[PDB]
Amino acid sequence: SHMAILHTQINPRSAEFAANAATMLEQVNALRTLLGRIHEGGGSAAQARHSARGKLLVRERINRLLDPGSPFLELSALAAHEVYGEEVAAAGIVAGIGRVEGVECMIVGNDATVKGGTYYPLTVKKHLRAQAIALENRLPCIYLVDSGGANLPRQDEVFPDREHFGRIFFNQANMSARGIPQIAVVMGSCTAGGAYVPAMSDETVMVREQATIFLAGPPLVKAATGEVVSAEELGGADVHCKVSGVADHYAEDDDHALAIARRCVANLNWRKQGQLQCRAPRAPLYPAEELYGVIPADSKQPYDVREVIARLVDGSEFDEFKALFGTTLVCGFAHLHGYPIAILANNGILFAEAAQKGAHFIELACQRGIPLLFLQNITGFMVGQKYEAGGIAKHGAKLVTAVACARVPKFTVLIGGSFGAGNYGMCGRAYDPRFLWMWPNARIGVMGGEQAAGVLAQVKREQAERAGQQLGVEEEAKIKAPILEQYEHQGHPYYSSARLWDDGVIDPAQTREVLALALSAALNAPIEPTAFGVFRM
Amino acid sequence: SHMAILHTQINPRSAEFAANAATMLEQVNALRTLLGRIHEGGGSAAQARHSARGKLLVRERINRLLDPGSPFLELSALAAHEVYGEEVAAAGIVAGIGRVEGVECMIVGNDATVKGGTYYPLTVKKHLRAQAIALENRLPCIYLVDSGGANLPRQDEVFPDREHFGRIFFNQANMSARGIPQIAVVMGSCTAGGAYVPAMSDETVMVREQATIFLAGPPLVKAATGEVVSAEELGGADVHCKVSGVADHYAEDDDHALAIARRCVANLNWRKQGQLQCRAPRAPLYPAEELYGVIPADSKQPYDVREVIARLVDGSEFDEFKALFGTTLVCGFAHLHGYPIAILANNGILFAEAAQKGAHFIELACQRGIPLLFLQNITGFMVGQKYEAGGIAKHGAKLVTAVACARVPKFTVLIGGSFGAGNYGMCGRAYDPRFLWMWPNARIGVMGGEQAAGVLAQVKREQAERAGQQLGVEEEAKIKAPILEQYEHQGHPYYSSARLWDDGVIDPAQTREVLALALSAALNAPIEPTAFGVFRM
Amino acid sequence: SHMAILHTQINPRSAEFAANAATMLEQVNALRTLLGRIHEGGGSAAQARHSARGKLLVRERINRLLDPGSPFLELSALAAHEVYGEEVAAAGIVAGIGRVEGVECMIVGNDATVKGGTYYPLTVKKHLRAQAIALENRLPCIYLVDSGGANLPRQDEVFPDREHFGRIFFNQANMSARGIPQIAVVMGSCTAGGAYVPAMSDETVMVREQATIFLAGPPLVKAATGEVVSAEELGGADVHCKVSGVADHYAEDDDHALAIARRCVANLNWRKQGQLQCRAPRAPLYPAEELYGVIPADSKQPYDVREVIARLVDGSEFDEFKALFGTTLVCGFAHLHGYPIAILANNGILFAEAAQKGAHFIELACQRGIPLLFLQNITGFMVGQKYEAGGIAKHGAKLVTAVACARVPKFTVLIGGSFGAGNYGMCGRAYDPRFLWMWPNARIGVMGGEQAAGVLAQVKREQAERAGQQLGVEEEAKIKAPILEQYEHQGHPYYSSARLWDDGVIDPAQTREVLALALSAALNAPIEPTAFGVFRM
Amino acid sequence: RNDGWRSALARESDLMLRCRDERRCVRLRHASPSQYRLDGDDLVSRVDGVTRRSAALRRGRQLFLEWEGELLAIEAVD
Ligand SMILES: CC(C)(COP(=O)(O)OP(=O)(O)OC[C@H]1O[C@@H](n2cnc3c(N)ncnc32)[C@H](O)[C@@H]1OP(=O)(O)O)[C@@H](O)C(=O)NCCC(=O)NCCS
Ligand SMILES: CC(C)(COP(=O)(O)OP(=O)(O)OC[C@H]1O[C@@H](n2cnc3c(N)ncnc32)[C@H](O)[C@@H]1OP(=O)(O)O)[C@@H](O)C(=O)NCCC(=O)NCCS
Ligand SMILES: CC(C)(COP(=O)(O)OP(=O)(O)OC[C@H]1O[C@@H](n2cnc3c(N)ncnc32)[C@H](O)[C@@H]1OP(=O)(O)O)[C@@H](O)C(=O)NCCC(=O)NCCS
Repeated sequence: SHMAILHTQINPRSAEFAANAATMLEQVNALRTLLGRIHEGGGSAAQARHSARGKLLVRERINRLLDPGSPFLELSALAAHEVYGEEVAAAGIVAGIGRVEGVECMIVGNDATVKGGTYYPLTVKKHLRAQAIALENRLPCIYLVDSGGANLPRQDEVFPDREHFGRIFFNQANMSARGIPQIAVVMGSCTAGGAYVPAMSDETVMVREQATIFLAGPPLVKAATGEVVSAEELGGADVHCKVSGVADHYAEDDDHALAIARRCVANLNWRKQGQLQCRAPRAPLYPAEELYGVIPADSKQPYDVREVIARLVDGSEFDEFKALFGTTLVCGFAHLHGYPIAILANNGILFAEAAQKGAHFIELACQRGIPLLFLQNITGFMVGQKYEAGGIAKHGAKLVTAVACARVPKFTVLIGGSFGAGNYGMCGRAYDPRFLWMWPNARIGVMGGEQAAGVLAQVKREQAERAGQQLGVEEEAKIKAPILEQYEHQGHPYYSSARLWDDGVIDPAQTREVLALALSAALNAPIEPTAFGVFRM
Repeated sequence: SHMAILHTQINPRSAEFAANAATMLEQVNALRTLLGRIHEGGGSAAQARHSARGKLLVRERINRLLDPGSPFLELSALAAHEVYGEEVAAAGIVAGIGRVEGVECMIVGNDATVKGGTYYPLTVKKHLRAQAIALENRLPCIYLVDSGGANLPRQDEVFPDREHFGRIFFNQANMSARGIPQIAVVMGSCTAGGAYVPAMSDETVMVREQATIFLAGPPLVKAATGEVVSAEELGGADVHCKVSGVADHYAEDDDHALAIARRCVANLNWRKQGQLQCRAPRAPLYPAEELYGVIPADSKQPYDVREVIARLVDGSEFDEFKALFGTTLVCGFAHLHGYPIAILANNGILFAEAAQKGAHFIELACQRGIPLLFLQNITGFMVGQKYEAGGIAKHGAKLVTAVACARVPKFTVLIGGSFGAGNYGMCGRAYDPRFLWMWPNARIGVMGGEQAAGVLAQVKREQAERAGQQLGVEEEAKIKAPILEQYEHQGHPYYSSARLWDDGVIDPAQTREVLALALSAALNAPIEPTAFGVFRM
Repeated sequence: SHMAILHTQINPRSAEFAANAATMLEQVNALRTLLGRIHEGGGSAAQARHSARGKLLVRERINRLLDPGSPFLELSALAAHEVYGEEVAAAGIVAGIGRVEGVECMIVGNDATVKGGTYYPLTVKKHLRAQAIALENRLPCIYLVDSGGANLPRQDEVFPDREHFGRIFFNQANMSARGIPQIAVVMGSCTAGGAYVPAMSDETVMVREQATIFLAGPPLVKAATGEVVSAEELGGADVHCKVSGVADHYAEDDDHALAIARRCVANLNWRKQGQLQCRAPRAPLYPAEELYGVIPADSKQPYDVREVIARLVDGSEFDEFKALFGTTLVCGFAHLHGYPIAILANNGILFAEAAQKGAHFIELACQRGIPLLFLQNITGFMVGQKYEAGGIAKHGAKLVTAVACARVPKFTVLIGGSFGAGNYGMCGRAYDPRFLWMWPNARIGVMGGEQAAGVLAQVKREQAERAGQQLGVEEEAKIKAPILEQYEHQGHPYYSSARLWDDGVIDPAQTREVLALALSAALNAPIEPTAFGVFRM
Repeated sequence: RNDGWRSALARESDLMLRCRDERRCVRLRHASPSQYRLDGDDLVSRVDGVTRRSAALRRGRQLFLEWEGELLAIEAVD
C-alpha cells in the first residue's frame, strides 16, 4: 500500500515553519501553565488545611486508585475558568477516564478544597457531562464523594431544571439498570444533595471517622425540631456500615477506601462489546510534533489539511474518497493505533458538492461500522445568489442529517474555526460526538467578530433609513465596537472549555494519542447500526 | 378538501376527443374479442371431448369454486400468444385471484384441453409467476390439478434451471412453511411432475374414477420392468385415499371436489396482515370511461397525465408534492377506494430534477407505509453534453435505489411507453412491483424503432469508415429496415403479455377497479419497513 | 476413529480401472482444451486490436487485481457455448471468486473484445447469477465495467422481464442496503445500460482518457436534437471526477485503476459471519485422481459411490447414518478441509425408504447447522403398482420439502445422472444450492432418450388406436428418431453449462478442492436456523 | 493457499516484480506443481533428477536471491 501514503510538502527547517511552530508552542505553554494553576485546587491555603484532617487530596486519590502507571484522560480541566466571581478550580470536580483493574473507567471526585466542594452550576454540568461519556461509552463509574452541598447562593441554576443536580441520580439509576456498575467511595461530608450519590449506587464505601452521609447535617437538623447532635453520630461511618445499611464497605482511611474500591471493579465480570477489525498499530511517518509548524500563525491563512492527517494516522497511509471533487472537504479512510477510522476534515469554504461528498462518505462509513473523525476548520458556507439558488441550502442539510443520525462512534476536534452552519455540519457539540476537543489555536463563534457587527449594525441603519434618517459614522462605530470585542472574547478556547462546550483543550501534537485512548474507550460499548432520516434530495 | 380537487380541462364532447376515444375503444374491443378466443381452450374440438369424460371445464371449476358473485382478476390471459408453433390458449393454465370463503385466494388450474394440459415453457413461467404473487401478497393457494406432464419435446426449457418446473415444489414447501396454506384438488391425470403438486400440499382432494397421482403412469411403467396395469389401479382416487395417504379427501366428482375445497379454506383461521389507515371509499369525479378520450391517439403526442389521475383517485382529490419542480414527473398523495396511495406518473422526459423529486417522494411514502403507484409513459432521460456532465446519470440512479429498496406495496400500470432507463426508474417488471399491468395503447422496448436502427446501422458505417470505406444508401437501408419492424412488433402488448412481462393487458377504463382489487389483496400481507441502499449524492 | 474409515475396494492397477480412467481423463482433456479456446475472447483478432488501445485484457485485469497467487473459482465459462449464431466466448463476461486484500470477493468484468462486450441474453443471466452467489454468501462485489450496450438485435430477451438487465441494478442497490459493499471500475465505454453499474455503487473508479459513463453516447446523442460531441467530452473520466460526481477515484490507467480498487476493499472493515466447528484440515486417504477410474465408463453401469466419498472427505473418515436402510441413498457425516459437512449421495434407484432416510438426515443436518453436500447420480424413483400404492409419492415429497426448506449452505455436484424427480429431491438447480457443479461424464435430462421417445410415440399410437387403426413401424420409428437424438444432445454438460443450468463443469479429481473453496466462501455469510413446511406423513 | 489454483487449467500467478532496475510481469503457469519449493532461507530446485539448493530469503518488501555468486534483490512494482 505504498500508494496510500501522504508524502509531506512541509520543510521542518524552513523559517516560516519555525515561525508558526513558534507562536503555536507558546500557545501550548500558555495552556500548560494554567493547567498547573488549576492543579492547586482551592490554593495551598485550605488545600493544606485538608491533608490536615488526614484526608488525601483529590488528584492524589485518583492516582492511587488508578492502575500502576495507567494513563488518565482528564475532562474539561479549564472548567469554570474566570466564570464565577471567585476562583472555582476545575469547577471543584475532577473527572476523567482511566484503567482500574483492566477496565477503562469513568472517575469523578470532588475537590473538598474548592469552595467547600459544593456544587456551583458548572460543577453540576461537568458531573453530568461525565455520566454522558459514561453511558455513551459504557464505562463503569467510580464516584469519589467528598462534597459540601450545592452552592446555596446560585441554587436557581443548580437545583430545579431537567439537566440540573438530581439528574445525577437520574442518569445513575438508569446506568445501573442498563448494567453499567455504579461504585461509590465516600471520603468526606456528604450532606443532603450528594447524600444520594452513595445511597443510589450498586456498591458504596465509607472512610471511618471522616465519611458522613446524612440528609440534613447538624446545621439543618438543629434548625429542625431543635436537637443538637454531632456529625459522627447523625450519619457517620459506623452508623451506615453497622446500622442502616446505606454503605457496604467499612474502610479505615482514604488509602484503604480506594483499595476496597479497586476490588469492586475487580469482580465486575466485565467484557467489552465494541467490535472493529483493528489491525496492528504502526506509528505515523512524521513526528506528531511537527504539527506545531504545519498550522499557520495567521488565523485566516490557507494550509493543507492532509498535512495534519499525515501526522496522526497509522503509517501516514490515507485513502481519499471523491479525491478531486468539492475539495473544500477532504474525506478518507485510514487507521489510528489499529482502530480503523473514517475522516472528514475541512479544507476551506464549503460549496454544495462538498456536503454531498461528505454525506455520501458518512453513508459508506456508517455502512461498514467504522468510527467517524471530524476535524473542524470551517469558516462557513459559500454564499451568493447563484449559490443559494443552487441548493447550497438543501445539500448542506443532507450533510447534517447524515451526521446527526450516524450512530457509529463520532469524534470531533477543533483545529481551526468553528463558525456558523459549519460547526453543525461537522459534528459540533450538539451532535453528541462521543468526545469533542479543542486545539489552542482554534476559535469558535456563530460568525466572525466584525461579520456580526457588520449585519447587527447594518440593520440599525436600515430601520433608521426608511425612518427618514441615516446612521452617522459616530453612532455606527459605537454600535460595532462592543461587538467586535465581545466576539473576540467568547471565541477563545479557555472561554469555551470553561463552559464545557468541549471536553477540554489539548496539545495539538498529542492529538493522535488522545484519539487512540478515546476510540479504544468507546469500544466498551457496541457499535450500533445506523438509521437515516429522510434525505432532502 | 375542496382545493385538492383536480378540475378537468378536457371536453368530452370535443371532436379531437371522440377521435382518440374512438381508436382507443377500437383497441379494447380488439383485446376483448381476442380474450374470448382464448376462453375457448383447446378449441370446441377437444374441449367438448373433455365434458364428455364428465369433467367440468377449467374456467368452470373456477367460477363454481369462487364465492357467489365474487370478482376474479385473471393473470396473463394472452399467455403464450402466437409464441409456440401451434395454439396454446392462456398457456394451458388459468390463474387469478378470487374470494373463496371470505379469503382473497390465488387459484391455478390447468386446461386439460390445451395440448393435453402438458407444461409448455411458458406454462411453467405462469404457474410460477402465480406463486410469486401468492408469496409476496400472502394469499393461500388452491391448485386445481388436471395436467399431463411436461411438454416433452421442449423439456430443455421446462426441466433444469432454477426457475423451471420443480421450482413449483420449491415455492410450495416454502410457502407452506411461512404459513400460507397450500391446497390441492386433483381432477384428472397427474403423472410424473405434477405428481408432487398434490403430494406436497397441506390438504389434498381427489375425484374418484378420474383423479390419478402416480410417479410413472402406465406408459412409463410398462416401459419399466414390463408389467401392464390400468391407470386407476396404479394410482387412482381410491388407492391414494384408503391405502397410501397421498390425498386427504375422497371427492365424488368435480362439483363435489370443489365444495370439499371450499371447506378447507373455511377452517383456515385466516386473518389479514397488512394495515393502512383507509377511509370511506368515494368515487372519482369524472366517469372512468372518459379516459378513452384522454389518451391522444398519436403515440408521440404530449398530454397531461393529471387527467388520468383525476379519473382514478377518490373524489379526484390529489395533493401534489414538489408541485412545480422537474415537472416531467408528477407526484402526489390520494386515496383509491379507501386505501391511501402515493403516485408517480410520468409527464414527458425526465431530467435530473425529476428523479430527485421522485426519490425524495418515495422516501416520504416509504416512511409512512403508504403504497406506491407508478404510471409509466416514459420516453427516456434527457440526453445532452451538459445534461450528462451535470449528473443526469447519478441522479437517475438515486431514483432506482429508492424504487428498488421500497418495501411497501409497489404497483405499476403502463399507460404510455416503457423505453430505456425509464422503465427501470419507474418500477418496471424487474423491480418486483406486487402487480404490473399494461394498457393496449402502450408500447415497451429497450428503445424506439428507428432509434435502435439509428445506432446499430450507425456504428456499421464508422467501423467501415475508419476502414477506408463508407456504407452506401443501399447497404445501410438494408441493415435498418428489418430492425425498424422487429421493434414495432416486439413492442406490442400482446407480444409483452404473451411472455408474462406483465400480469396482463387491461381496459384503460377499469384501471381504478383493478388497482382497488390488487391493493386489498396485497393487504393479506404486512407492510414492511424499508431499508435504503447507499445514495450516491 | 480408526473405524469411520473407508477402506477402498478398487484396484488402481486393474485393467478395467485404467479402462474407465482412460475415457474419463479423455473427457477432461476435451474440457481443458475448450476452456483454453474460450480464453481467446473475441479471438486474437480484435483481442490484439484491444491491447492496441492501451487497455489490459479482461482476464488480465482479473489476475492483476487478485491477491498475489490467490486461487480463483470461475463461473460458467462454457457460458453460451454454441448458443447464439456467432461465437460469444464465456458470454462476453468473466466472473468468479477470489481473494482481494484478504476478502473472498465476487469479480465481474466484460470482455470488450467479444462482440463489443455488449449484453447478450446469457450475458445478463450470467451477470445476475454472479450477484446471487454474492448476495447468497455475502461476498463484496467488484464490477470491472468495460461494455458496449445491450445486444440490440435480441433486446426482447435482454431488456424487459424481471430476470433481465435492470435486475442488475435492483440486485445492486439491495445488496448495498444489506451491507455488501458495491465497487465499480470503469475501464472502457459504458453507454446507456451499463451506465448505471458505476452510478449505483458505493465506490467508483475511472481510467482517464479511456473510461466514459454517459446515458446516451455520441451516436444516440446526435440522434437527439442534433448535437455532435466527442465521447470524452460527453461523459469522460475528467467529467465525472471533477465536475459531475458520478465517479470517485481518478485512475491513470488499467493497472492504477485496479490497485485503486484493492485499496477500497482494504478499508472494508470486513468480517465473516459464518461459523462452524471446523477442525484441523486432514487430506484424503487415497489420491483424488484415483477417481478418474472409479467412475465406470458405461453410463448405465453400477458402482459404489462410497468410493468417490473416500476420495473427498478428510482422512476418508465417514460415519454412516441409517447404514443399511434404503441403501439406494447413502447418508453420512464427515469433514472436508476442516469444515464439517453432511453428505447425501445416490447409490442407484430411490425407493420410498431412501427418501425417508434422506429427510430424517437433513433434519439432523439442519438442527446442527452442518452444511449439505449432494452427489447426484440418480436415474429416478422406482415405479410399479405396489410401489405407488405405497406412497413413493408422498415419501419422495418428504425429502423435497426438507431440501427446499433447509437453510444451511447446500452444495450439489452432478457425478452421474440427473434424471427426473431425482434432480429435485437431490438439491437440483431449482432448490438454490449455494453452488452446483457438473462432471464431464454426467448427463441431465427430464428422462432418458428413448424413455421419453417411448411415451411420446406411445400415446401417438393410442390416440390413433381408439381412432380405428394403429401406428406402423414406419411412422412410429419416424416419431422416435428426433427425440432420441435431441435428448442425447440436450443432456450433455456443454449444453447445460452454456445456459448456466450449473455454475460450470469441473475436473472430477479437483472436486474436493472446489468444495473446500466454496464452503469457506459461503461462511462469509451466516448459517440461518431452518424452518420446515408441513411434512405429509 | 496462494498456489494460484484454478478451475481446470493450471495454477496461474501473475507477479508484477522488479530486480536490479528492470521490471517484469512474471507469468507463473505450472501444471506440474513441482519446480521450486522453499523452506527456511532456501530455495530447492528439482532440475531433472539433479536437486540443488540455493539460498534466498526475504526482508520487508524486498527478497534476496543468491543467484550465481551475486546476491540480487527483487521487490514489488507499485
Ligand atoms: C459542607 C460543610 C460541612 C463545610 O465543612 P468545612 O469542611 O468545615 O468547610 P467550611 O465550613 O470551612 O466551608 C468553607 C466554604 O464552604 C462554603 N459553603 C459550604 N456549604 C455551602 C453551601 N451550601 N452554599 C454555599 N457555600 C457553601 C462557604 O461559602 C465557605 O466559603 P469560604 O471558604 O470562601 O469562606 C458545611 O458548610 C455544611 O454543613 N454545609 C451544609 C450544606 C447544605 O446543607 N446544603 C444543602 C443544599 S443541597
Ligand atoms: C397426459 C395423457 C394422459 C393425455 O391424456 P388425454 O386426455 O387422452 O390426452 P391425449 O393423450 O389425447 O394427448 C393429446 C396431446 O397431448 C400431448 N402430450 C401429452 N403428454 C405429452 C408430453 N409429455 N409431452 C408432449 N406432449 C404431450 C400429445 O402431443 C398430444 O398432441 P396432439 O393432440 O397434437 O396429437 C397422456 O399423454 C400421458 O399418459 N402422458 C404422460 C405424460 C408423462 O409421462 N410425462 C412425464 C414428463 S414430466
Ligand atoms: C460499444 C461501441 C463503443 C463499440 O466500440 P468499439 O470498441 O470501437 O467496438 P466496435 O464499434 O468495433 O464494435 C464491433 C462490434 O460491436 C457490435 N455492437 C456494438 N454495440 C452493439 C449493440 N448495441 N448491439 C449490437 N451489436 C453491437 C457490432 O455489431 C460489431 O460487430 P462486428 O465486429 O461483428 O462487426 C459502439 O458500438 C457504441 O457506441 N455502441 C453503443 C451501444 C448502445 O448504445 N447500446 C444501448 C443499449 S442498452
